[PDB]
Amino acid sequence: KQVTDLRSELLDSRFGAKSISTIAESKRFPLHEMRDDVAFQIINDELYLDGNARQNLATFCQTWDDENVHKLMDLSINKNWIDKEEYPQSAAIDLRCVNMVADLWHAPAPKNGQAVGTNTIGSSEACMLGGMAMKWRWRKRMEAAGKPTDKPNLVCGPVQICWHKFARYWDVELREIPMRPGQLFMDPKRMIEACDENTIGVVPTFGVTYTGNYEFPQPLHDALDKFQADTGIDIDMHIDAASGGFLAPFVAPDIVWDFRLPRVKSISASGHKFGLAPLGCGWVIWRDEEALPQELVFNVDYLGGQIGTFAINFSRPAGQVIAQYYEFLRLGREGYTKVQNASYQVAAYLADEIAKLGPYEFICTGRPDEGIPAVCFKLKDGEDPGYTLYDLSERLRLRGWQVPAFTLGGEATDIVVMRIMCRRGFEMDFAELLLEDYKASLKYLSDHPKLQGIAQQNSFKHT
Amino acid sequence: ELLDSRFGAKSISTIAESKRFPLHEMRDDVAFQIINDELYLDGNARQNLATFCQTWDDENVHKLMDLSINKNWIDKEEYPQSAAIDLRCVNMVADLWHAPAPKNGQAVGTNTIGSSEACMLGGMAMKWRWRKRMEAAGKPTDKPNLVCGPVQICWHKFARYWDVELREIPMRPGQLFMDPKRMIEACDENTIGVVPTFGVTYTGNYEFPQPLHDALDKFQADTGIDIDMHIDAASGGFLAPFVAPDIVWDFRLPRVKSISASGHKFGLAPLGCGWVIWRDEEALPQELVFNVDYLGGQIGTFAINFSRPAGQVIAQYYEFLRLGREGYTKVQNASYQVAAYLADEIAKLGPYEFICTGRPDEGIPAVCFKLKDGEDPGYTLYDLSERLRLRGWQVPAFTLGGEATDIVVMRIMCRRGFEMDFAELLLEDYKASLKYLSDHPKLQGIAQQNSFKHT
Amino acid sequence: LLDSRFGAKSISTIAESKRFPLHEMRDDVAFQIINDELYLDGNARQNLATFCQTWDDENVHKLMDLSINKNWIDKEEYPQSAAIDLRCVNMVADLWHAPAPKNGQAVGTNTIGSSEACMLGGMAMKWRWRKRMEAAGKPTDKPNLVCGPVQICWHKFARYWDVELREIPMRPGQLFMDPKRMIEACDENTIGVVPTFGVTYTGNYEFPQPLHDALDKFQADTGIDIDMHIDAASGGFLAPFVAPDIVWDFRLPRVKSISASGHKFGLAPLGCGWVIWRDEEALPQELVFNVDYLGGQIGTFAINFSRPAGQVIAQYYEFLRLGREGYTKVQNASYQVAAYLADEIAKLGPYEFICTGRPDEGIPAVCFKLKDGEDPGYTLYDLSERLRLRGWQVPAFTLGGEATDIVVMRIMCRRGFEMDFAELLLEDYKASLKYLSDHPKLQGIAQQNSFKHT
Amino acid sequence: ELLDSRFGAKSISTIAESKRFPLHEMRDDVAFQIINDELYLDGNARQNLATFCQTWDDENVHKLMDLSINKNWIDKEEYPQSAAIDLRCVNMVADLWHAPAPKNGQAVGTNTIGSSEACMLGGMAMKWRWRKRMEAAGKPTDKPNLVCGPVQICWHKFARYWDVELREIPMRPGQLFMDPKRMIEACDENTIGVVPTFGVTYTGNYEFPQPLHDALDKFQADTGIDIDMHIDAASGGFLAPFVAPDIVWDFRLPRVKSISASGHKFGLAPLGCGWVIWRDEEALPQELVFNVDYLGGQIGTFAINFSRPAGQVIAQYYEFLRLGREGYTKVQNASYQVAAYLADEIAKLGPYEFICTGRPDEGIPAVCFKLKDGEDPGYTLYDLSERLRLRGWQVPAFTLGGEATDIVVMRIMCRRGFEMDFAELLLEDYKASLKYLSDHPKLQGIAQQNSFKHT
Repeated sequence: KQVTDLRSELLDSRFGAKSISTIAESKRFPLHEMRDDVAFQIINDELYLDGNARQNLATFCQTWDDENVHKLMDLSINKNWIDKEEYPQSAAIDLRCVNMVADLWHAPAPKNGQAVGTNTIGSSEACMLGGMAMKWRWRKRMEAAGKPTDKPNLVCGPVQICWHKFARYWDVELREIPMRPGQLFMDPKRMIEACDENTIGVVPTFGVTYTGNYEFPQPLHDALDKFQADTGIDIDMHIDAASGGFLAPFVAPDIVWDFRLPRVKSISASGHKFGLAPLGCGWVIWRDEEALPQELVFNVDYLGGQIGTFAINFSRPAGQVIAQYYEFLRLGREGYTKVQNASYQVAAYLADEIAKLGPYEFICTGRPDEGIPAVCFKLKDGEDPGYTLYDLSERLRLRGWQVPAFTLGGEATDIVVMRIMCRRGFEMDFAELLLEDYKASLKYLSDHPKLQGIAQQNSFKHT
Repeated sequence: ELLDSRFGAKSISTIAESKRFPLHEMRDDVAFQIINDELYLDGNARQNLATFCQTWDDENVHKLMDLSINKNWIDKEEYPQSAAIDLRCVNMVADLWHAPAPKNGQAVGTNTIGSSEACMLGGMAMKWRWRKRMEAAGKPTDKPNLVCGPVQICWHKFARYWDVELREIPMRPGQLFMDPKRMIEACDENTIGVVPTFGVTYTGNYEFPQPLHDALDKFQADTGIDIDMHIDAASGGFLAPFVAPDIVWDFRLPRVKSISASGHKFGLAPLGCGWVIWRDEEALPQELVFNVDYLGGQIGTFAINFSRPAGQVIAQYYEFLRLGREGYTKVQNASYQVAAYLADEIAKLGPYEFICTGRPDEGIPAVCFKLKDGEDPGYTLYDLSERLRLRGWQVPAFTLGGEATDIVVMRIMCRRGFEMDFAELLLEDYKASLKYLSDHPKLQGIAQQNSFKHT
Repeated sequence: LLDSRFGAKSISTIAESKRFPLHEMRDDVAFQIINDELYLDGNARQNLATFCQTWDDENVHKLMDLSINKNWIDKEEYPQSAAIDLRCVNMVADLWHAPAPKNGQAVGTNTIGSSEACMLGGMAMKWRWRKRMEAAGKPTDKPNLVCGPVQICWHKFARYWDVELREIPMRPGQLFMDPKRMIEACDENTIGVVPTFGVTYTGNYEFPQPLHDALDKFQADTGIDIDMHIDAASGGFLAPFVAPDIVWDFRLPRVKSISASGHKFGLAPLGCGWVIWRDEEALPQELVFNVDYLGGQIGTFAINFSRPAGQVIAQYYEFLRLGREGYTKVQNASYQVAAYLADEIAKLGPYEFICTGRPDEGIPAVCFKLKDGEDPGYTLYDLSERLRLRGWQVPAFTLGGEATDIVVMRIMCRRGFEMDFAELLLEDYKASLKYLSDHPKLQGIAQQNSFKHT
Repeated sequence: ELLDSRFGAKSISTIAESKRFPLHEMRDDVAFQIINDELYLDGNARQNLATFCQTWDDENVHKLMDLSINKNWIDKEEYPQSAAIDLRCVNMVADLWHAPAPKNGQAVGTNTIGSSEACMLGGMAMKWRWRKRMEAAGKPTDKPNLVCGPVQICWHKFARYWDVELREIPMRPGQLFMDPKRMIEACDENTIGVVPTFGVTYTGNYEFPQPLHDALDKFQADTGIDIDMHIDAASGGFLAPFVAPDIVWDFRLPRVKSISASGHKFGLAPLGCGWVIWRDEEALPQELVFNVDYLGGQIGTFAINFSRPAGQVIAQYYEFLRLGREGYTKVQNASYQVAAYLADEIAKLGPYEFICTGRPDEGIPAVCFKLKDGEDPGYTLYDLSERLRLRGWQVPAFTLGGEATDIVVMRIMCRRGFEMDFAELLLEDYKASLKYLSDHPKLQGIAQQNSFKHT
């Protein structure tokens, strides 16, 4: 016997109306119009299922929010970076940024008053551009010397994925010096071993994604000088400064990593990492006009003359440049120094406190002179404290944190590391919470020994 | 000693320093106002009739973009819903373009920042399919070529960056596009693909893939050489499927192995959104896809970029959901009505030859025209373009490439926002500009700089 | 020492967190410091344990924001807030079929939640019982309250007001207050019976009518005349809409008062509850307090005093924008989600259902246990843990009383938790099952009860 | 048919079927504007000088309140940070009030919705401590009394709702408060506690717990009866510790076992915030605390409410953080300067006798006065209160209680936002009021309704 009052169609409890599903028929282009504010609410509501990344300590990307950055981005939604005619002031702001970054990295003073360089969407585009230019300089040099150009290689260390894509996409052989116990990085000796007359260049990673440590270009530079004296082979560098390029110039200026080194022919870095810009910002600088083959530059006509671009992308919003510029303007060397120090302070504290808790061997402990604000550690060989770092990572996820555990590469294919990144916003008070969560996780694992060895999926390690 | 009248305080100049990294902090709200105030020197684009890119404003799109400022498109793990939404978009564009039903339920393809990246990906996929096919037949792979018409700059860049001989069929008077005969004359065993432009940038006319397709079938029958296509649908890819569905241009054509389009042109997305779809898994050589590790397994990506914000995807979604076929159809036809109306009206005002008149069966909502050969009305289209700027319009005048190198066209793009009432206003300023050039004959022949033509 | 957000000396909230701060700090830094730590709260969008409203409506944010300073108690300075509040009382009374008031105004009040509403109802019960014993010459020193598996607010009532709580225990095969066990616990000292019209722990209705029948028979057999307060915290904004023929409210002569939470299925934002009395006779006037103001005087029955009026105002917003028509659609949608989930979940493991999201039986909740003697190689605690890793809070906990060995999972379907979100839960549930099967060493590890109380 | 001029559509009255749950839906935005339009009829309280509750507006507070509309104070599990903030406030309020350092690191206390809930909790705890001891002695426990002065209505409610006999020492001419002598008269073995009011509602004056404390010591000396105190510091609790640190009224007195205060009065929090602190675990009977399971363990609450929003606590913390003792001292001094100034100027205008004059060592920022006995300046304070209403001011006149049922007083409350300039405007309006009453003598004696005195 009935007591209910029902309806015979699927309803939505937000809209008190027939249900609209993003999930059914999400495989065809929708047939009908729907009310705008309804489509908006539907999407806005699903977006709550994303993280906010505040407790994500795997990423390098910016995740703090400044209102002024919000407003600048919001005014710039239609400002086309590529369209100098319609947006001359965005163009001008972009050119300042290029000089500013050039200046920070010690680029030789231009003849014409403009540095050779370009904004990009990220390090990835910036690397291709650097890579391509490498390839082209090398092709010209070999052709001048009547030599075949069909077997180019590129020597590097535990590079970021962008170099694996460049090598693959541009038919360059990647001579990646493998990680091994006792030297996770591209040392002078193994570098020279991998070098020959087909080497388009060497790419040291100034802040290695996997661990946090700098590859130092100066000792590599010396080896390349000795290499030229010994063989006649003249090899240059591109520095992948994704992270370190907005760190060292502020907290460790004495590290000679940049255009101070003559062989350094170009540098890339990620504005949306330690540059402090919002997602979608990268930089690449060349030493001078000679470092950038004019064959790669496209000249387009516009009303005020014609402008030269070297870009993989074309039309795109100018807001990230505009916010980048904001960060440069509001902070300067003075403010960047303070802001990066804070992050280093955080990393260093975490390193010294985590050391107390477990049998750990450290690869990176957030020291300005060795790398980025990152903490990287593994278990001491032959030590079993009653979990793996995988298990501990999982425990930390149930407290809201994402602290990646993953394996190294090459000959260190069975070392499992934990990496913690300290970006803007993850302040001291948030690090104390992490610490408390870490201790509570250890107790839990100690009290629940059956949890050992169960977890074994690598967390996302790439950015 | 210099003061600023805004801040009632010592002057801070963006031009002083501007070449050195600044030394000192400054107050955040001052830096903000400084930059904001300088941004007023940019145009609004509302009156810029050169561009193809979205320049209208919708509060909801502003809201979604702002929500999304930190949403990392690559980071599937942290932003799984952004990821799920992207994947819906890939399926909806595939279906729009009649892609074959996928065995595993997910269409093959990707979001990109623009047509430019989407062209690079399509290009690379062409080059790899041809390479693999030739390697498997024991043949040299060092002389690849690409056959195309009056292509967008991305193809020139692709060719140079990836060492492919660009075989571009030149524009010539009468025939400002890639016709089958000249297409075939350029084709061979080293041809990695043909690239028709479904919406030629310079004119607004569609290159029709079908007759070209038939010519490739005959070419295969005659020589054994089996050449595929990638359609550059930067603009037409979000037009024809709504206002001219019977134009057979997309994955209905077997040889079409991939297609690209700009979500930030007629797809109605904000700047920073392009798409590329492949026919099926075979059309996309796995060697180009990179599999990263994350906690739910691994995802493969084919991208030139890496981290970037997910907002444009999310906005494009909003457009797809709020409009659907029915809404897109009304939205695109309204722009066609604008363009057709301007073609008609402009025609009455001087001695013009039309190349493109906003007809939906021929191209995109553009009006493209030149002065009738010989007829000298008392100005060039440069002059007219300068007059129009003084009244706030950007209506570009430029020369065609190739063998059409004497030809000076004016191109007007009709994009969302540029309604019937604004077209009327342009018409009024057009007339007033003509009146002035008549009253001031000395102006004739003075202006001679091409305006930006590429997007 | 340094802070990266402010590029300045660090100010820590955690350092001197125990003393009153000594010095001023810039207001906007103090704001950003707090705003940043609030990101560590959940948003609850994936929390399926709570009944409370967690969806967002721009109009409600505006009404609350306008109302931050409007004092609910000060009828004189906020007469319009007071008027709106009086309409609410009338409308809730009307929904629950209260006798038309002789004056024009129903006997009822807004509260902060069901907790306060309950205390008020229980106090009135206690007073009514006391008056009836005094007029009969009997002692009043050992009052008891007969109930089933009530919400904590009734244990709080019983303790704070010195009433013996005769809670009928949940048992296997009989989870609720049934008439027989209800009567076995009744006597001349029973101040009343409290059915729970939407049991917190499971989602099921305790049906007042059958209990009402037994209380009639009990008066017939013994002379002892016992009344009811219905705790309709959740059910009070469900049944009148999707199950109007369940006879649970003032249609039953013994139901002397009813309470509900506006901030559960009333759809109001946090900090809104309601209690209504049948008529003036049901509310002892000695409990009502008259305050003097310029327009005369009003009476309130409240444990709180000054507090903001926005919740009431937002509640009224929902009443006006929805009506019966709107509510019926809104609650219907929640039930459809719950029933779907129940059916789908039943296909994925060997489960026994206690609640399946059917509007004739209860609230939009799913509640289940593993079948007796059946071992799929995980416990509901385990599954709940895997679920937390995909972002959901799907609580598992034990039932009380003689059902204390019994572990259940309870899924609450509230506004915003729509069909698409439910499909995603289901994908996540499957994925969790699979992972549990691939990792059988996980079985039995997790053993902490999730928060079950609201 | 009936129309609405706002919507240009058929009229929707909120008054028509206002006694029935509405039948039908209406547009959301119309329902909002309808409600928003009615709310304009509420006062804004800025000219209301009767209330103690926050009426000023701070954007930062609005922003935190709006972020927190859904944060559940009781749900420590889902909102663990709101919880942490709450606990900090408890320790900070405990410290301010000199609570002995916690043996475990956490003070005994809780946020409440207001002083009201806080008084019940305090009242209950006194009841139980008293009960335990009398039950140890096998003594009857069915007649507990509570000894106090001119308490706020919450003590009347506590008394009634918990069957405690309220021994309120009446106000009488020259002694308007609880003194040691009359307090002691009312104490016996049934007294659960004494509640001094540290900021009397009706007058603003402090009841000083120290001389009362001495008397209780003597009482225990003389009779063996050991009586504790609960301080109702609704208003005083956030005034004295900053501007009169030397008044000993808090946990510095051994007998003070708990204290309550309103955050939303001089604590500066928005509406819906109170605090109660206990001296230590012993002052709070465990039987009153409820332990509730959750993931990270379990927490105990002593609360009358359960689910409710965390925003006011968050806002409270905001004020504690941005102000500190330094900032609070300035804020409260400011209010005192205004009260004192008004007392001084007002005494110049008529034959008044002041009960309170905004001295920080005597009471709260309030001015309280009556007409000098047997003096007739040609109006009653009721008459004056009416003239001031016509100028937008609510300045309540009401009769005192007990033996001063005869005295009519005017009381002015000076809270944050009522700055020196507004005090000047009230005075201007006060003088305008005296002038008019003078020019129209027939007004004398007409008005006779007490204004709301309670909060």
